Amino acid sequence: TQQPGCENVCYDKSFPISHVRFWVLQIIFVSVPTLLYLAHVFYVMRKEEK
Amino acid sequence: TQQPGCENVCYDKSFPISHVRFWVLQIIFVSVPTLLYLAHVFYVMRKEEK
Repeated sequence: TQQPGCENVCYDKSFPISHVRFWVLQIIFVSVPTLLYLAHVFYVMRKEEK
Repeated sequence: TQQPGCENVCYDKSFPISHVRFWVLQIIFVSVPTLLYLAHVFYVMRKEEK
């Protein structure tokens, strides 16, 4: 279209969220429980040590 | 504006009627009564002749 301002609004309507950023959000959310468990068991071991 | 289709619609809103065409309409409308009178008196003279 020759309408200025149509590209990105159509792009934005096409792509609410970019796939790479969405997958980054997915992997970071999946990784969080593992990091929580690792830190928690590490603190448990340190407290058990004393 | 970068909006395509804005020129002529703004031009059209600006110029409902072009001045040259409007004056042509004015002068032709003014001239019509004179031509009517000339033809009418000419026909009157021709009928009077016979």
